[PDB]
Amino acid sequence: RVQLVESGGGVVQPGKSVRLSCVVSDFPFSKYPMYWVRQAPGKGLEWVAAISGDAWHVVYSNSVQGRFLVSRDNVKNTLYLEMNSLKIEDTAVYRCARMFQESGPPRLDRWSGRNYYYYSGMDVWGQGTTVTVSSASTKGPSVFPLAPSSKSTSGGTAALGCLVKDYFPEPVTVSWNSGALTSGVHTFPAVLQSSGLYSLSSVVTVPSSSLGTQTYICNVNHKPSNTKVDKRVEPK
Amino acid sequence: DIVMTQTPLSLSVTPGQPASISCKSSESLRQSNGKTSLYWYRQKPGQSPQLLVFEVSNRFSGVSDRFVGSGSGTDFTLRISRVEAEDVGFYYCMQSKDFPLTFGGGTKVDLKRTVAAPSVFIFPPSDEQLKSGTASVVCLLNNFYPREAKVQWKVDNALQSGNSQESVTEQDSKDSTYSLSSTLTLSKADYEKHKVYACEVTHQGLSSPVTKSFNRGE
Repeated sequence: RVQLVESGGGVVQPGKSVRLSCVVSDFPFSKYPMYWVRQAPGKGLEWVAAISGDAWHVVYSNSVQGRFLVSRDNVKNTLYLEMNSLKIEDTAVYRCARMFQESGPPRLDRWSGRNYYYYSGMDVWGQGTTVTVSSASTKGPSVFPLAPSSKSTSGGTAALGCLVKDYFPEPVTVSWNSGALTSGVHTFPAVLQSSGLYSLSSVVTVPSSSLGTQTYICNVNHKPSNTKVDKRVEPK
Repeated sequence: DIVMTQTPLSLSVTPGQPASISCKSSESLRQSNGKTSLYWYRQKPGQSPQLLVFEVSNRFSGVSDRFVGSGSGTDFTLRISRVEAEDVGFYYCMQSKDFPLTFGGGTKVDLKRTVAAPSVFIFPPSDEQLKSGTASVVCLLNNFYPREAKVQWKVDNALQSGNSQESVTEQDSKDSTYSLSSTLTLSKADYEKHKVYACEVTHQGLSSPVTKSFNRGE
């Protein structure tokens, strides 16, 4: 029943600031050191910051030191990450995590086993909150057909699709024929282009004999630009 | 920093079969208190990481004894004695001996199946796009296994660099295959400069690399 819930993520211009929160439940918060760890799109985990149970000791990764500030409120059982001077490379899902065991302030007295705060591995992680740092402006996608042809047909099966190009920010949703057609559909992960705009493709394979007897429409929804496109894909 | 070197980078497993992932640290993770600060996490697609094993060899509550962690100093292993199909995903080691906390590069575990060659399709840019001033050419590799594939673009036989991007679907839950899309992007002016657009595909399911191509305007 231990749970961590992050919030505060969003789309941010480089150089600007954002504050993340992590509200926790079902454990004595002040007894636990807490962590922030991030995960860039398609990448591994990267530790960002740590704070002792009593908030007297903090540590940062080299990549964020001087830009981020970790703090906690032991009255409200909330952990914070203030993210300043944001860079594009800060784009990531940010997760709160709890040290797997309690650990308190050092005893510089009555023993000498450690004169520093002790940190160990995390057990529970939150679902995370996404921070996307970009100079891009909101932009609706262009939806281009990937037309079926001889170059996409073999043995009575044709491939066709849509290219959902040049949009910002994520996400877009794509379906075929109002979501009724899912068999043979592959919708690929979006890629971020050098322009700073995303692009993604969705394809489907169907009988080539059906190209004249069946309508294939890709339904594209990009909520941030309020764009809804229903693109009919036909042989050229 | 303590650097974590995790191997292998990818592992295809047969269900019911054992599996081993290794982690080497750039220095000893043994602490003064006698514990060794090495942790194993798993992350399924779309999910947050979950702790499997703490301090080298201790299973986190709820984790079955299929998972066995071993090692000391700089050398560690996580073994799955029998592999079930639900174990697919990314596994990461982590150390907390010193700051920064550091993770291994990860191991992607997928399900092994028989080799399946990709069906390869090519798509010229639409007239609509050309009107806007850019041309995207798309190559689709459909339903293949294993994941390892090489896709290169040739334009009038000239190898393309720096103007393509690809992405790949998650392993299919029904047939265990992958699909991949590669997009070559050029300005309209550049697209109009050349004639033949070709996608060259190398995959172990294919006896020789396959090339799909078209002539611009046809």
